[PDB]
Amino acid sequence: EVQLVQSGPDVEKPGASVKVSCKASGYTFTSNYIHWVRQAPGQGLEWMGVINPRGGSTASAQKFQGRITMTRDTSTSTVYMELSSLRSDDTAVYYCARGGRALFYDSYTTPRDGGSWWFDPWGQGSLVTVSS
Amino acid sequence: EVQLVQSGPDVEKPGASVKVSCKASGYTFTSNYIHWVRQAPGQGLEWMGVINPRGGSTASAQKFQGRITMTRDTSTSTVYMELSSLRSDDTAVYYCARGGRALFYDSYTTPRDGGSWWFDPWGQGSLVTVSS
Amino acid sequence: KHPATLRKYCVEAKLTNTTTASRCPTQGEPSLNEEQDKRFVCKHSMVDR
Amino acid sequence: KHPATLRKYCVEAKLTNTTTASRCPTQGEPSLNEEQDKRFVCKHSMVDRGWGNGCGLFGKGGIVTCAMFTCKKNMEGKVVQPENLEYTIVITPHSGEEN
Amino acid sequence: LQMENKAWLVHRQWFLDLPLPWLPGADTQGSNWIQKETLVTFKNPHAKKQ
Amino acid sequence: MRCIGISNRDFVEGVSGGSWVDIVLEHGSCVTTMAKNKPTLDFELIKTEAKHPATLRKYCVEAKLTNTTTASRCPTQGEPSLNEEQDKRFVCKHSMVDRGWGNGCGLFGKGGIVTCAMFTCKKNMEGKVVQPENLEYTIVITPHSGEENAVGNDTGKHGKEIKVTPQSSITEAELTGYGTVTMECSPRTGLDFNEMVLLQMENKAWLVHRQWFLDLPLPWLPGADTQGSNWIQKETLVTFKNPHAKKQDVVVLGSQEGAMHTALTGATEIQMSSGNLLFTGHLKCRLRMDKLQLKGMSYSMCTGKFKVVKEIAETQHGTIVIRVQYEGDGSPCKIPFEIMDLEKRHVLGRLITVNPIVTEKDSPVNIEAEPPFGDSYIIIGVEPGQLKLSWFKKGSSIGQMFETTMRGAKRMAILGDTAWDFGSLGGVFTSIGKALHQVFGAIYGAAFSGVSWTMKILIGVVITWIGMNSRSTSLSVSLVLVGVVTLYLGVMVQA
Amino acid sequence: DIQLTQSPSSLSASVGDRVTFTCQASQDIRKYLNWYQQKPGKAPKLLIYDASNLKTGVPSRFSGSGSGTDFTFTISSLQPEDVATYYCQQFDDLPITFGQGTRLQIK
Amino acid sequence: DIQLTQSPSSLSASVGDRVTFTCQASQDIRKYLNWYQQKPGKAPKLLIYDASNLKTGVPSRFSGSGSGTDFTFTISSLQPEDVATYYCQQFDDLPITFGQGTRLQIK
Amino acid sequence: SVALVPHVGMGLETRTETWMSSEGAWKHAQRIETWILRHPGFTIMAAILAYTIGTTYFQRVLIFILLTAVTP
Amino acid sequence: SVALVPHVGMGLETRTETWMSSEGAWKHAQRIETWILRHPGFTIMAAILAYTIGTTYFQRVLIFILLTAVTP
Amino acid sequence: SVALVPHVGMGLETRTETWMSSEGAWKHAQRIETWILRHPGFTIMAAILAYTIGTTYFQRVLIFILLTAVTP
Ligand SMILES: *[C@@H]1O[C@H](CO)[C@@H](O[C@@H]2O[C@H](CO)[C@@H](O)[C@H](O)[C@H]2NC(C)=O)[C@H](O)[C@H]1NC(C)=O
Ligand SMILES: *[C@@H]1O[C@H](CO)[C@@H](O[C@@H]2O[C@H](CO)[C@@H](O)[C@H](O)[C@H]2NC(C)=O)[C@H](O)[C@H]1NC(C)=O
Ligand SMILES: *[C@@H]1O[C@H](CO)[C@@H](O)[C@H](O)[C@H]1NC(C)=O
Ligand SMILES: *[C@@H]1O[C@H](CO)[C@@H](O)[C@H](O)[C@H]1NC(C)=O
Ligand SMILES: *[C@@H]1O[C@H](CO)[C@@H](O)[C@H](O)[C@H]1NC(C)=O
Repeated sequence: EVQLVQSGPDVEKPGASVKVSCKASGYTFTSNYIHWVRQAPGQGLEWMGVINPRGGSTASAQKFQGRITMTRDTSTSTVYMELSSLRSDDTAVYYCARGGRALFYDSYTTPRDGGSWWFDPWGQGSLVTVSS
Repeated sequence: EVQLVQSGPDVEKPGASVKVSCKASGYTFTSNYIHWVRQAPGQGLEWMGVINPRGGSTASAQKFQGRITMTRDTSTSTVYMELSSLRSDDTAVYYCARGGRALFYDSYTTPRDGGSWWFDPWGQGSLVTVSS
Repeated sequence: KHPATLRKYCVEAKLTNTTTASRCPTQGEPSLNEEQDKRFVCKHSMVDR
Repeated sequence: KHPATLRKYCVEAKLTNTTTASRCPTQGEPSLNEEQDKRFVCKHSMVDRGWGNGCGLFGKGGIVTCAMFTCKKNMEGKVVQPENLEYTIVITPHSGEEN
Repeated sequence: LQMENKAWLVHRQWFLDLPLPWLPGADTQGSNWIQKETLVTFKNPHAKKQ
Repeated sequence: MRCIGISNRDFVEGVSGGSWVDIVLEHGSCVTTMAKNKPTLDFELIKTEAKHPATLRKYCVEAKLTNTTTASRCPTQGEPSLNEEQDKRFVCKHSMVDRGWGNGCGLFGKGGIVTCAMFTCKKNMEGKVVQPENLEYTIVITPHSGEENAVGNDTGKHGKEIKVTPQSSITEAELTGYGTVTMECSPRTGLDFNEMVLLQMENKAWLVHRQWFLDLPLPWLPGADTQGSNWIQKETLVTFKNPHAKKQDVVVLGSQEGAMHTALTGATEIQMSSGNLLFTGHLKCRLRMDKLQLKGMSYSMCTGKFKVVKEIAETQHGTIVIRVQYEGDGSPCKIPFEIMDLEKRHVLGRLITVNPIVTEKDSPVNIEAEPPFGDSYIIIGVEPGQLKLSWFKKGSSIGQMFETTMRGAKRMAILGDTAWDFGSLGGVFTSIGKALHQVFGAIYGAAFSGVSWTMKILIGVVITWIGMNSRSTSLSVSLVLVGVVTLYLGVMVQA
Repeated sequence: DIQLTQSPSSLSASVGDRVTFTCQASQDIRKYLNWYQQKPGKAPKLLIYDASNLKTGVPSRFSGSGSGTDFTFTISSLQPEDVATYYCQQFDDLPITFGQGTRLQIK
Repeated sequence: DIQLTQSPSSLSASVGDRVTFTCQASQDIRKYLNWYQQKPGKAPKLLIYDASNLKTGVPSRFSGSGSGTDFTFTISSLQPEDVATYYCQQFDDLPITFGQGTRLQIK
Repeated sequence: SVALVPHVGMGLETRTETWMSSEGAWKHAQRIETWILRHPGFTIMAAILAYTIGTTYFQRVLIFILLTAVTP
Repeated sequence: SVALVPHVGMGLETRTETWMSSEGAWKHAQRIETWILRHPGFTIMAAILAYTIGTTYFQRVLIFILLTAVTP
Repeated sequence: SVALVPHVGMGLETRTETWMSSEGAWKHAQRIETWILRHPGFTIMAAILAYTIGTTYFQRVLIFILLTAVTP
């Protein structure tokens, strides 16, 4: 069905880097964008960034300047987020969903909306804990 | 005194990458080259590669084509070897000796002879085990 | 007896991971984060949008 | 109202990790593994080399230098379309009303 | 000049001047081929995706 | 030795006049001298140190503003005053805006206005000067003839590190045995200080001449600040916005460090952290050499069975070095070195090691020498003819003369009439050439200077065309002389 | 940026009540707004897209309105499975910003 | 590429004996050879550099000789602290290759 | 500012490269070539003025290259 | 650098003063006058060249003021 | 590519045959003859141009054989 599956929870060291997967099912994998959103437990939600599956452009917010990398595998229909320079503030739950798609590439807002940010297709959640 | 110190033994996953340090003491850190040599337990010695501290050129043998990276920190007088694409054959003891120095760069051979390969200054040894 | 290796030319090559990107009509010239490696080959062009 | 960001120029920059390398007199033009990133800035030059330097053959051998490029505050140049923009005009009449 | 099995003796300026991407002798963990306009070619049809 | 592969190296022949040879040496190159005896010395220049500078000027590069007062009087009665215009630490400007009953005053005019701002300074240019004393040149003079460890390695104690200052004199230096060498420097004819300004930014320094540095914008401040912050400028820095009619405002112009660097292009740079470590610049020695043995004549032609342990090793037009390893029972002797031609012996080379000598036992002694422009047999053994080596210096005679002419053109370039002093023992012709080129380059001194690369080559081609227009055989002292000096100067400058 | 303020921060109500939420934007976001529920430590669900539209599969007790900067979310009859943290979210101009959150407690 | 054969692979001798090792190279390595001991699982030590020279701090019972391709390492009097794995090593042409090894056993 | 008077023909040279190492010369030439390439109409106007005043060919070429170089 | 190409005749004007408010023009004129005052020999050389090539008076004055303005 | 610059008159010869052993020369001649045989109209055009420009007979023959050989 309309479904995404994430990876299991991970614990990493401060200053390391972590990689979270996001596998898709139920549709044509290049018909939607993938977007990554964090949530600290003592906080609400917070947007991390954006990847397009078709082609592979990315972007991210200013709070993650140079700390985040997004790749994919079109054959497995999977999106990889890699967060670098981990500190204790990065301990959070991570999320990834689907945007309605300006056909070619990312970040559009004028085609009538994205349509969710991010709770229709999204998955089950990846807890990431930065500790010693 | 005339001394090198390596890092502790490590165990990593297949396909991962490992980083081994080599810290110097007792001399002027840009007066010798640093060279990395492996030894499988059921085998003799085997040369991995070469870094220069002054400047930072590297090279390596054909058996490690594109799998090995060498950096340094001049302030801490330390040399880092990073072996990528780990497999079960990489489980070995690692060594970092020094060479007499063609002043500027590389693994020259005509200036007399390096003079050891590698057991005068070398250190205490880094065991690296690739396992699941 | 003793040669010294000066050069490597590649004769056959293969490609992978094949990323592409386009910004917008005349705002933005496109960027891509995997243009940072010189191991990737990259080219700008102009298409239509 | 709605601009779109087209360009970043760096104004102040700093350098780190400062690697460099030289081949030999006319065998080899030098390579360095951290030339792989375009984040590093790199340049070839030719200096001189001899046995004093240690190598041999006494030539004017090539050399490289490399540096990691980190950026300070920037120019954040933006463009606007000929929509998403409003002019505000106050039209006011005469005839009295002090203040 | 060594290919897969054979070798040839060619003079230096020609061999430097030749296309088919450059790479210097200190590769090992490099793959830093500073060329590739002579090799891999990019199709662009009439308007769309290249 | 300490001088191989450091190319642009200054060979010097001749000692005549008794012993005095005039040498001009600089930080970049080094000088190798020769004579019929008195073995070959190597003159490498290393660091200059100007010990006691004195601070003449502070330029502010980044500034900030505070307390931002401003005032306006009325339409044409009153021009405005403000009590914090009293300090020169505040920057102030009058302007005229407009005023009316909307503004409140009356009479509906274009009334004057002032604005004021306190001026605080960030990191500065700390420009200093030095007198033509309190400065020393350090010269390493090193001899040839053996001693392995490296025909390079200027680091190391084989050549003595002799200092010289203009408060000093004939510069007596001692070496191992033979090397009592007297050097008479003339440091006052060097860079010509009291026209120099060392200029220190946050980490770096530059050497720029004085009139330019005084003439530069980016506010003035004299050396006696410490309290003051009395910057008598600021029309070049902080700029005042005035929109169409109303209130004017203050604007910091920002750091001009990049614009500063773009200004001091074309100027030599210098590390200055530990007092001073001054670099590139030249000086002029006169060299007296009596006081010199050949490290013993006092020996024998050796027995035989030498051994090479090093390659052929050609450096830089002819200078080729060979490192031999004596084997045998030498009790240190000489080395029977020769550069011969083929059979029916026509021995023609030169040895620049003169009287090379083996040390105590096995130690790889090394020898440099110059073959002719072609085939040559370099031979070192004697009784069973022990060892020949073939060598082919590619070269030419005409190409060597043309390259020497290019060296002489580069000496007619960058180094001035000191390069007329760069030879020796000239008597009439060299002295009259130095005086003639002195007055000639004085006429082409300031005196058509201050121009860049492009404009120099353009003024060269226009003056060579107006010389080519050929009136009354003024075309020579016009066209050919001026075109040669302008083109061969313009394509060589801005290095 | 576009600061998005969500009000109030927490509420308690009984079953069957009508509850309204208000989100205010510092800029004009004319229709680009979304409303979400989040059950704590669970997989959450969209409620309202375009600030006026139901998602198919969402029951009809939810609604939203508002145009300029002030937006009102409304549950007609509060039900015991609707205890969640509720978020409003801008879509415009893309430093994409969420609301702070609104927790519910059943009386 | 340049191979290096070490012979023999293992030896046993009594205390005080004279033992010799032979290493053969496929190329000319004219003086570039080194001899090392290795105590098992320990920090090992250089014995001979340039195939003829002792290191200062090494006792005088060790020696080496040979020029062209065949090289001979020699312990004059075997001592019980000299049980180790002994290696010969080329330095020339730089795909730097070790010998296979030579283990010792005390009788 | 100190954008100009870029310490060029002052003298004071040495054997070694000074600050920008033959990059300022190519900087100057490339920026004036770029400015000619962006504004062709002024180049055409300068060519017309060179053809009108002067009228001996060398004078024409001289004042044309000067009016290309008169830009600040 | 961005020391030059100082965005001058691009267009885009308005009723209001733009950035330096008629200070850049006097900046340009005063620095070229200062550079003429420091280096009189090049001015004399330019005057001699103006008297030699051209030789109609207007052409002389034109190329003289140009060779005063050719400095970077 | 390396389709051309086929290392021909570089020097470096010896007594023995080098790589293609007098097959590359006949390769070159036969392919240009084949290309002339396939495209006669360009040959006629080259002949007309040879008859028009030049007009001394040797010059005609020279530029005709050249315009047959100008093909890449
Ligand atoms: C410009 O208009 C404002 C708004 O009307 C004026 O402020 C008013 O001044 C009158 C004077 O008696 C007061 O009664 C009002 O209460 C003021 N309005 C306020 C405070 O909102 C202002 O005075 C006018 N400007 C001038 C120079 O008169
Ligand atoms: C440059 O000179 C120095 C000083 O002579 C050389 O350092 C010496 O090297 C020998 C080699 O065996 C040592 O015995 C000395 O103890 C060293 N002197 C010291 C450490 O003060 C240096 O080797 C020379 N450079 C080269 C490339 O040979
Ligand atoms: C390229 O793609 C493969 C699978 O499609 C993936 O394993 C690999 O990591 C990708 N390369 C990079 C640099 O991400
Ligand atoms: C650069 O140097 C710092 C130490 O100053 C080190 O921590 C860092 O890893 C280095 N980075 C690279 C890319 O070498
Ligand atoms: C100016 O501002 C400073 C703040 O650092 C403070 O001393 C005071 O507010 C002002 N000083 C004056 C007006 O003298």
